[PDB]
Amino acid sequence: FQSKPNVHVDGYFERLAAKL
Amino acid sequence: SEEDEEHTIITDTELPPLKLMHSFCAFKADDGPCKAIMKRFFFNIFTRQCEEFIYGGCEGNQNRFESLEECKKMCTRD
Repeated sequence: FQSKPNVHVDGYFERLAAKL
Repeated sequence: SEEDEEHTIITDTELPPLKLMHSFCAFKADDGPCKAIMKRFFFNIFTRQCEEFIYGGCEGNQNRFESLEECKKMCTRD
């Protein structure tokens, strides 16, 4: 479940990083 | 910030509580393991809005919609 300021799964932003 | 669906669930702050249509509307947004860049929408229970995220194209979970409107329909009342 989402938690306060953590609405994405672990590593979402790091993986996103690499795609963009 | 606690929400319930049929049986109930708690997390860490305070604004009048949501009875969620489906439990998955409170799941974290999940890109999954594939490497594509697909713009999709999910319901954020803390801003109480449908929001954009990037889906990799495979797996993930049900909190994932092709449109703002499709997301409203599933995760918002009437």
